[PDB]
Amino acid sequence: MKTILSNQTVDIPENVDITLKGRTVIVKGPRGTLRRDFNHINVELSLLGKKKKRLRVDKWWGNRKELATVRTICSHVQNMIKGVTLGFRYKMRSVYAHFPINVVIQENGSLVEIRNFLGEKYIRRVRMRPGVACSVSQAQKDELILEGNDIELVSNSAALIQQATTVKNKDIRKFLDGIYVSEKGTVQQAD
Amino acid sequence: QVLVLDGRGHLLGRLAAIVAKQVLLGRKVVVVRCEGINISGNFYRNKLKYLAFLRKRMNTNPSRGPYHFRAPSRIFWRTVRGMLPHKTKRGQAALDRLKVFDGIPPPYDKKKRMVVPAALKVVRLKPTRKFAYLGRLAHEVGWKYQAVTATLEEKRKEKAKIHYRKKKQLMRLRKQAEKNVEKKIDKYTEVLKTH
Amino acid sequence: TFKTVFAEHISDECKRRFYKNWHKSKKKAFTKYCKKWQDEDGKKQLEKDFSSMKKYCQVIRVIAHTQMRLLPLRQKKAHLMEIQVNGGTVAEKLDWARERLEQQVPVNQVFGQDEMIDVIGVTKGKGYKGVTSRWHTKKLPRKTHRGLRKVACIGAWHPARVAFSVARAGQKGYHHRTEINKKIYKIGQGYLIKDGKLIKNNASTDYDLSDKSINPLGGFVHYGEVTNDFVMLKGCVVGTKKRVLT
Amino acid sequence: VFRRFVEVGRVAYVSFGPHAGKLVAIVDVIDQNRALVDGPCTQVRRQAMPFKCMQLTDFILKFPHSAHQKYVRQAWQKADINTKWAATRWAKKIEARERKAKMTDFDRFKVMKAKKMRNRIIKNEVKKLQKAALLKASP
RNA sequence: GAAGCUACCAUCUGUGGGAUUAUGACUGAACGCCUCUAAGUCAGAAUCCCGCCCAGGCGGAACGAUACGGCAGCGCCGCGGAGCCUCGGUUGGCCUCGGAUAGCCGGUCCGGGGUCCGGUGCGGAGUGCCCUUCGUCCUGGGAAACGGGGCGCGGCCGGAAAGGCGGCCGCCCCCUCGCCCGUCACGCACCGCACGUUCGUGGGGAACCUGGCGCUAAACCAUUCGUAGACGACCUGCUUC
RNA sequence: UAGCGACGUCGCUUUUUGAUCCUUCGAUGUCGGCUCUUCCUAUCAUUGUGAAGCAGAAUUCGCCAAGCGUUGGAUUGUUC
RNA sequence: GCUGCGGGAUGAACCGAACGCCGGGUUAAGGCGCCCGAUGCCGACGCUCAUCAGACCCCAGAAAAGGUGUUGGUUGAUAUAGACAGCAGGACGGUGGCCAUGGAAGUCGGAAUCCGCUAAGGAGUGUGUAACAACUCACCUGCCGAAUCAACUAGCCCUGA
Ligand SMILES: [Mg+2]
Ligand SMILES: [Mg+2]
Ligand SMILES: [Mg+2]
Ligand SMILES: [Mg+2]
Ligand SMILES: [Mg+2]
Ligand SMILES: [Mg+2]
Ligand SMILES: [Mg+2]
Ligand SMILES: [Mg+2]
Ligand SMILES: [Mg+2]
Ligand SMILES: [Mg+2]
Ligand SMILES: [Mg+2]
Ligand SMILES: [Mg+2]
Ligand SMILES: [Mg+2]
Ligand SMILES: [Mg+2]
Ligand SMILES: [Mg+2]
Ligand SMILES: [Mg+2]
Ligand SMILES: [Mg+2]
Ligand SMILES: [Mg+2]
Ligand SMILES: [Mg+2]
Repeated sequence: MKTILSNQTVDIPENVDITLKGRTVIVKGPRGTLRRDFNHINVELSLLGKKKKRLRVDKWWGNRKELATVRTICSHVQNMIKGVTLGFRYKMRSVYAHFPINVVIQENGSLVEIRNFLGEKYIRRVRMRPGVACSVSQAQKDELILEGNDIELVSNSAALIQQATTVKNKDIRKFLDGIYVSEKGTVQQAD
Repeated sequence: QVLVLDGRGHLLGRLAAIVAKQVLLGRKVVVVRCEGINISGNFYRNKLKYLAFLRKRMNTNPSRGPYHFRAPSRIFWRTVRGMLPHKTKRGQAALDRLKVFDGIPPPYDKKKRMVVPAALKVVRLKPTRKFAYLGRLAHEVGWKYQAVTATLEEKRKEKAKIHYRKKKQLMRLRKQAEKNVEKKIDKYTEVLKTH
Repeated sequence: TFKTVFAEHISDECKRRFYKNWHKSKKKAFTKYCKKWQDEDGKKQLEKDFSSMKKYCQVIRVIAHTQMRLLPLRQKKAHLMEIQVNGGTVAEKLDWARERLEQQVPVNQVFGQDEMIDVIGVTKGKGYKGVTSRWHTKKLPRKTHRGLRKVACIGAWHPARVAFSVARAGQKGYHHRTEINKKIYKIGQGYLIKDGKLIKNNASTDYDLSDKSINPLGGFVHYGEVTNDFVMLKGCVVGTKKRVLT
Repeated sequence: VFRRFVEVGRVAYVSFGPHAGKLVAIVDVIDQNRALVDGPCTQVRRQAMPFKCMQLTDFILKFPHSAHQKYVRQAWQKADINTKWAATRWAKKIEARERKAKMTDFDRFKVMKAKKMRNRIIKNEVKKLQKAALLKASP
């Protein structure tokens, strides 16, 4: 119905800094930096506040799907702020059948090698994303921890792991086996 | 004489309409950077329509019949063929006058390239509609020369930067010369008569 | 092709390749080109070509030919081959080629034993043969008037043409064909100089250990008396006897 | 980015239409496409004109919402839009385009001879300055 | 039973990259939550396209030889003179990727950020440049220290995607009018009239007289050949060692 | 409502048959078989998937999908 | 048929319009991105994304049915005597009610259907164990905070194809 401006409001804490050269958002913080492009949306991104860091995501007339799109920018900016302050940690417990799933890492935690794989002899290799570090958890059986900054990269790597571990050509109501994403959270707790 | 047209950011049918109108009058028009001509609609749909165009072929003999070009310059040349009366010796002379090039030749590196405002993507499309690249389509279907053309394009872009820095240095020198004095007697007349 | 730079001393077999009638020709090829080699002022305009060759080219192919005097054939014409050097950078490929101009290339230098190397050539000459011998279609029975070795139906009515996939009377053989993935067994030299007065020592393996040559007892049928390097290939190789293969 | 928006009380140029080359002031927006405009001292009557027909400028006024012609005129003459509008480069550009449209043949002859003399003196000075640049770069 | 043809009746070989469909997903609103979707990403196959493999276009390259004999004939540069045919223009503009919810220019600092201008674009194609110059003579005011043209000379390659004009140094015979304003007098003033002015020493073919520098062959037939052949076509030999 | 689905009802195709006679009566050679090429999908199998009353095996129902296969025979002139 | 011409690309019947040979102007039927004459109007208002878009009487393709895909429209219901969502807590006693019997103890069934505590419990919306049990919902309440929900209807597009 050609609705006049819809604006979303983002508060940015003092621990991080933001810089926009247009629709490109570059957020620098304690756990690295992260930059993204919003070139394909055409929504105004303004900031205000002398060391107060109040971001506004403002869209004029548009349509209903574009008024839906203007909140997506605010949500991904919130996700980038959470990833640059705390980071993303995904915990994956290996729900295993009679055959266990032996998981090792090869190249700095960026190459997850899966063996014994529902009894299949084929050793499987999964190459992760540039910017995500994986590890095998201690004091817990067959837990796989994926730590990183970008939620899209971390969760796409976890999706590649949970789709690499897939029961094929059988019933998947029985044979509940695979490496599923158990817990989603942050690296630094109590925040 | 010659009309050297840029191909970046133009739409296929709009640019083909303007070129096919201006080539029947006699102005020798050359469309350069043909790999950058955009096509509105979804890119999956554009390659589906081009796959259907490939599926169209004569069954009794495929050679004697439809000739399906994969290069984007020849794609635009077939697009202007379908709009000119090419079975007659008016559209045949118009296709002889028309030249098309993927990438940029050296004389068109030398000369200045025009941009048609009525055929532009920004002018003719709402900015939330999907589009396509004819070079992306041509590399995805058939035309195996995207990497060589992109390498030569980056080379001539570096050449264009190293020419533009020299031209901008000369323009700063001539505006220093205009900042200097003993020229204003003609300049008052020029300001009173449209500087 | 950017530019082609030949060598200086070009052999008579290459000159027989460049000419058609060697008898009627006055044998005048490459006189001015050898004059360009001899001239010192022509050398600076020749080494400038290699300095341009290092800068503007990526694929370098080296022309080589064969020595026909070491064969029992009768052709006496060499065969020129562009061979793409797939080495490192253009600079050291050009340095390798200029170092090895006017030189011989054995088979042990590039090829080796137990290597899986494809063969390219031209098939046998069977001539203008018929349909059942070309396309191997089924014969018609005995009761058929107007032929037995024919395709009996070509097309339907509504396509009022002949389809290009219909088996018809094509010429059998003398076609360019490539066969892939053939293993080399033995690359062996033969007929070395007179320290040992004449060594045969071919097809003499670790378990044979006898005096034997390349050729069979009585020479090769329709080829001759092989006295050179030879590649011992697996299976069946496209072509007749006495035929050029790459 | 977005230095100018439409507003109750903003002067705006008109490029297309029978009122071309004239300023108006936007009183209020009707519905998304047309806005009621008014000009007290710019020879244009209070009516509704489209946004793509008009052209936004950078000067603002202080109107009440849907005020009368008297209050529009008083806010106009308090803001002094005419002298301040002549004192910008934009009106100089439009006036120069009008002068180039209103040239005659003798004026074009004078412009061409002054153009030759200026471009010759500029070319000689550019040559002298690049000669001095080479003389500086030679040590 | 030789040679030769032939048999899944003997024997050898048959080869991988991309975007994606179905589908499963990620982040994520609409719709506080959810969601594979509305924008954006991931995996994804006998399907598709290409690689490999075949014949290579009224398609283009690089190189060689480029007509003796006794006269001859043929190339490159610069030529002055004449003639037939064909068709078109009446200045060429020597160039930054990119963006349109963004972008141009200038500039201390370590390609980047801060700062300064301009912006329905004037560092602009509603543009810029030699240009609306018919020429000459005489004499004066501005600007001009590069001169300003080249049969020019020696060097550089810029330019590799289909390249030939442009820039620098040193000389050469001159110009101090290579230009803007003022004075003077002339050139056809062809007496009202069209196709006039242009890149034209326009494109190519056949010849005319002359200077300089060079060139001295190759196909096709005939004969032979068999690795090929219906005929043509294709691969081949020929020397006086 | 995994798979089915009456009583009713809306469609698609010309692989059957029927209806009409529009062309063909100074003739379009009228069944079946053999050989051979090409196309469609409403998929029998294979590749990749979704759902079951899918424990495995074996099946059944759907999607993308026509690239490649889709036999040897006794009977009948047979189509069948 | 006996009849040309301009449009419908092509046409016997469609729409205009009927014909001596020509010059100028105007128009119908139609059309104005290029073929192909003419919108190269600084045309106006909105609708539509379709991985099988759509594009003009006869005329050359399609239905019943469906869509939390958007766009209007109608009829209602809620909400500061703080709703819809979201998260969290409670969800009893009479009574293991009554007809049944292998069990029905809100959950296969037939009938019925009330009261107390209440802030609230329906002789109970579903899942489950064969039952008895556990879970959730109606209903009530804790935090948040002001707009929200339901059923029809017809325009485009999609599935049906
Ligand atoms: Mg099974
Ligand atoms: Mg033979
Ligand atoms: Mg018979
Ligand atoms: Mg999907
Ligand atoms: Mg009839
Ligand atoms: Mg009949
Ligand atoms: Mg007949
Ligand atoms: Mg017939
Ligand atoms: Mg007949
Ligand atoms: Mg098939
Ligand atoms: Mg009548
Ligand atoms: Mg008609
Ligand atoms: Mg029609
Ligand atoms: Mg008329
Ligand atoms: Mg009309
Ligand atoms: Mg027209
Ligand atoms: Mg019909
Ligand atoms: Mg609806
Ligand atoms: Mg439809």
